[PDB]
Amino acid sequence: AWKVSVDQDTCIGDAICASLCPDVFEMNDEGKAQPKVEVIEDEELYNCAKEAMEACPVSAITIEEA
Amino acid sequence: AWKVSVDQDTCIGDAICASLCPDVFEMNDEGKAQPKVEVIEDEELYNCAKEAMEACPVSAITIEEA
Ligand code: F3S
Ligand code: F3S
Ligand SMILES: [Co+3]
Ligand SMILES: [Co+3]
Ligand SMILES: [Co+3]
Ligand SMILES: [Co+3]
Repeated sequence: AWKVSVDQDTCIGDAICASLCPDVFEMNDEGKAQPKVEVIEDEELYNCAKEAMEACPVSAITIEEA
Repeated sequence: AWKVSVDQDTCIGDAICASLCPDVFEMNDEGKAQPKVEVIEDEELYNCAKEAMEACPVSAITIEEA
């Protein structure tokens, strides 16, 4: 499966990630992105998550595969 | 780009990873696997690293992308 993470230091609350993939990303109290789930198994959620990772203007998103 | 890592605690020195992807994995002095590279850009190397990750008997290998 997959695992998504957002570097809370890099993120600038652009929110383009939560826009493209609202099922995977959400805004926290610090006004930064944050993974919605701790695991992605569905191939479509993986597709928009990777779509978000590609869109983040500060490259705060990474995706791990196990 | 991709980044490979081996959990030093999980690894049991099966070495099937270095067998399949000898350009990515090597054995360290502690008898455990260790990525000999810090970044994979090439897709050929990416494939055998994903080949090894699925072959490792204790799931000590993970691949992250950015
Ligand atoms: S800046 Fe933060 S809010 Fe989303 S688009 Fe990049 S991870
Ligand atoms: S046990 Fe260690 S040596 Fe390779 S096959 Fe798994 S990472
Ligand atoms: Co909220
Ligand atoms: Co970019
Ligand atoms: Co040596
Ligand atoms: Co397995």
